[PDB]
Amino acid sequence: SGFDYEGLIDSELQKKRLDKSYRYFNNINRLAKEFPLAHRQREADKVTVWCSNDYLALSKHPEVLDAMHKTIDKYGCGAGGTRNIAGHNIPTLNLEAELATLHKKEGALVFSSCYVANDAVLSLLGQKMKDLVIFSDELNHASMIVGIKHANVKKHIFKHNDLNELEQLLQSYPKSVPKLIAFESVYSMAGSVADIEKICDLADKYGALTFLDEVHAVGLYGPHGAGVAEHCDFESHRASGIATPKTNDKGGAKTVMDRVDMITGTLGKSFGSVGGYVAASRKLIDWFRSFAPGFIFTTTLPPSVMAGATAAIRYQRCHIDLRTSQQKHTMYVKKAFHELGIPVIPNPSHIVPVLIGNADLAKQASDILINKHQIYVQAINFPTVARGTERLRITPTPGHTNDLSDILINAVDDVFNELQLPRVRDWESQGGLLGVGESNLWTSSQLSLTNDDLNPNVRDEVSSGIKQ
Amino acid sequence: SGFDYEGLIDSELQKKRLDKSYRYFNNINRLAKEFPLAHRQREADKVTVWCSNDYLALSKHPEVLDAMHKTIDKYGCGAGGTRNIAGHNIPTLNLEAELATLHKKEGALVFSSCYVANDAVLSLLGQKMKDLVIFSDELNHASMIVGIKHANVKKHIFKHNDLNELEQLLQSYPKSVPKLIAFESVYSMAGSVADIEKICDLADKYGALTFLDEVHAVGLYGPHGAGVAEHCDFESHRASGIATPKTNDKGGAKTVMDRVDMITGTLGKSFGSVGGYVAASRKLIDWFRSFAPGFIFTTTLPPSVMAGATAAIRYQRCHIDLRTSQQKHTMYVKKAFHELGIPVIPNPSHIVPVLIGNADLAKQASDILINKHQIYVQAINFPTVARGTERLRITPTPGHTNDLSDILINAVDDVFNELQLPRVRDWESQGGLLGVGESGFVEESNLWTSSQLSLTNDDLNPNVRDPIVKQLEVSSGIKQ
Ligand SMILES: CC(C)(COP(=O)(O)OP(=O)(O)OC[C@H]1O[C@@H](n2cnc3c(N)ncnc32)[C@H](O)[C@@H]1OP(=O)(O)O)[C@@H](O)C(=O)NCCC(=O)NCCSC(=O)CCC(=O)O
Ligand SMILES: Cc1ncc(COP(=O)(O)O)c(C=O)c1O
Ligand SMILES: Cc1ncc(COP(=O)(O)O)c(C=O)c1O
Ligand SMILES: [Mg+2]
Repeated sequence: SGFDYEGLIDSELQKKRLDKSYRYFNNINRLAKEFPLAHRQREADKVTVWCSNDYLALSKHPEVLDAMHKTIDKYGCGAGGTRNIAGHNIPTLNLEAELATLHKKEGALVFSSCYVANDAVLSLLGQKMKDLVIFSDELNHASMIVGIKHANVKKHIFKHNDLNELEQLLQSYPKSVPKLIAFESVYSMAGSVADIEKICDLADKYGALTFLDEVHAVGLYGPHGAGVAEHCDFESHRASGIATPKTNDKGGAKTVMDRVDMITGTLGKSFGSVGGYVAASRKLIDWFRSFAPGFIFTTTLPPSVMAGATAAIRYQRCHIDLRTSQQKHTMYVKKAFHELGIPVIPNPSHIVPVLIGNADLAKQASDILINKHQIYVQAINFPTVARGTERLRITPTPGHTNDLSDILINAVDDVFNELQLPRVRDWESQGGLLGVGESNLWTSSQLSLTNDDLNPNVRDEVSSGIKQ
Repeated sequence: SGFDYEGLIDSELQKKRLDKSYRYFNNINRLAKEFPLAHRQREADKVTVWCSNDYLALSKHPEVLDAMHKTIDKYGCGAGGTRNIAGHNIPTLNLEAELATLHKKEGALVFSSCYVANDAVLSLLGQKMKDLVIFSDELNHASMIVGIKHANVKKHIFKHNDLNELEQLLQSYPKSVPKLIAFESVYSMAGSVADIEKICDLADKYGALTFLDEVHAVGLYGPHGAGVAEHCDFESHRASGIATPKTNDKGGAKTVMDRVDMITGTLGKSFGSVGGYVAASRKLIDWFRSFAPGFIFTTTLPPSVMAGATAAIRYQRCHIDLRTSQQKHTMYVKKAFHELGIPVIPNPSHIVPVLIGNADLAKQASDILINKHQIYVQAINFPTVARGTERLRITPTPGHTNDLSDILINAVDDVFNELQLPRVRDWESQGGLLGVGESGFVEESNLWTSSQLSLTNDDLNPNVRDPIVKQLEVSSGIKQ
């Protein structure tokens, strides 16, 4: 009689096993007193973590931990409500104010996660403008893909960073048609970067809104870690600090960061906590707040988790040493790999993707690294990346000092030898792949700045609704 | 002249202001050292919180706070990754095991929130069964509505708890058609309860899966706070404790909790933290884990927040005093309101919805209560509730002792007088509404009976206290 629900689930699972995309999770317990070590199942088995997105190691920062401990003593664990009922509070007000200050926007709105933030904003735009056309970069994150599907409007996918194709799509609509350009600043799987300035120019010309996911950039780019949008006018922002610059880096009236309509970020990476946000105009923020179901009808994040994020954001804002440090640690690993002929996918960012080119060998490498060498690096396979371009993702932080880097370099070299993995010159002979075998965002001048080169002012209503 | 984006936003906002559904938030800072007080903008301005969903006051429980503090010292703040990469850990394994133990299911899966959990599970069911027909209760939560929309399949909305209409809809399809019945155990806006047993019977007959949101029940119903599904076989579960009962409360083979395919809950109410989950079979859990994008592609919750929830769950499991206490505090307020003719929407649960019937007057009441009387109660308006049925939501907890209750009762009475709000007799004269002033309405008896309310922690099975809860292979993936 009845539909065979068990059989459908059995064979859907078995499909994932045969194509070998069935994932086994790793028991990884990060130690706050011993960054970036972690223990496995037993506390005795420790490993060095080289694939975390705790990019600035702020998850274990004293000011973050102190903020949590002190906030727990006063507020407890849960918020005990939503923003509409019993879950609106000062830690929330401070976190939203910080995020708005960071991107120098009129307002910011916090959600459970950036996944939720992206889904909420993209959903709402498409639901309230049925005529909207969304232009989405090929390599956008799952959350943006889902948000665009949920938007339920027309969409065009442009080839990765191909702004010719973007302009061709934009041009084919009248100017009066509402449009959204949705893209990331830094793409995490090989560390490519968007030309935000040129996209804003396109948006001005064809009358589009811009939606920029800076998830892999906040903390990391710009003098204050406000992202690649800030970095685009690095000197203007560094000179003005907290304040809006009088001009951009070309003497024009508005910065790239000012011109982007909507910037989303996470609290769960550089900022060492959990949560997501969008920063935008007062009007946009009030709009999302008043209509987004994924904002309204869910428990507010714990006060302590917000306090933690807020401290992480305040601290990194005026500690450019975090960024120069991380950039230097990255360059150090990249350069060492280059000398050993360990194939790194070239990129101008903080990520170190090591090309393997085979799913099995990458998984096998991952395993030997953790079991033989106590190095935790994750293998990236289909469908995150194209089949044949599988890789190890390595993400250095300020805490990966050169001693730790040396151990990694030696370990990776050993594994390449053990499994007879291709070196750079083996890729060269096959015509190259993704840059391997055939210009950093951080310049030398920028990398030699210290905290003394920041503006003193970076040291020390829409969130609630507006009356009418 | 491109599209006027600012003007569209301006007029969409202005629409919310004129219909008076534009919400202003209140700055409410809950004090863990003085439950259930909170301060406003200034620490000096304190108020009593009467509308929190921290139903058992476990947000400030010593075992919860200790678990957080100790977990932070070891793990830090963020998990620093997703479940696939660097964000799988022991606090996660323990939390999922506890949730599976609570609902006596083979597995459980933790998400950012129950909103996400609902959206993920409903989305996936409809995406992998395009032929699915979903039968959804009228009053389902926004998260379930969104999840059903995203499921992108056929749906029928049956009138609230009308299982005649449900059966009529179910009947009109062949048995072989895949079907889902999606409903809540306790509905939060007037505290109604579903006949879960009869819905499971319907599901057996017409070949449907059941999806049960127990968000407003976990912590509160059943001997161990496993929800209304547990309460349905209260004695069977109480006798067996942690273990699966040999029989249900009618001597039959399977409990109501066993028969429900998928149960979702929150960690953000009774369990005093944040997060969501689904409990179900090993196969269903592994399925969601392997395919749900809202599970896969997001940072894992902080270890400390999971540890907190886990402690909250372990503690309440063997502390039925939390439930009897709360039930008694609720009954006390309800009975006092009944004597003063303050119109409470009758219900067999822990919620105390005070009927006002006008959006402005409910907001006005809310304001006088907090400013004049230092009582924080929230007004519920359209679209959360039907226009003309606006109300104040009051949710007592074990911490709302009778002294606090007395002050509330007096305050609400004073405000009813100040604004000349309708009393029960005034509703009687308008024919009644939702049970208030409706002669020959026969109330559903409270879920908690006298016999159940007089149980103590000594009446629970010893095996629910400090149980060794083994971790689950399905939380990590299954070898074979
Ligand atoms: C297995 C596939 C091919 C996906 O599976 P399928 O082929 O079954 O899916 P599909 O045909 O794409 O159907 C799913 C829907 O995704 C949509 N879709 C795909 N790419 C899109 C984009 N950039 N913007 C908007 N929508 C997009 C398709 O149009 C389709 O919508 P319709 O149904 O309306 O046609 C995988 O390789 C994949 O991930 N493809 C998406 C493109 C990609 O490279 N994504 C980056 C993943 S990496 C990640 O998450 C990290 C990214 C980062 O941090 O930068
Ligand atoms: C019945 C019901 N389910 C789910 C939710 C959402 O759960 P969470 O707060 O865990 O996102 C709520 C919140 O209002 C609810 O009332
Ligand atoms: C580019 C990008 N956007 C969005 C997200 C989602 O952020 P969250 O972890 O806060 O849900 C991620 C997560 O990895 C991401 O990499
Ligand atoms: Mg206020």
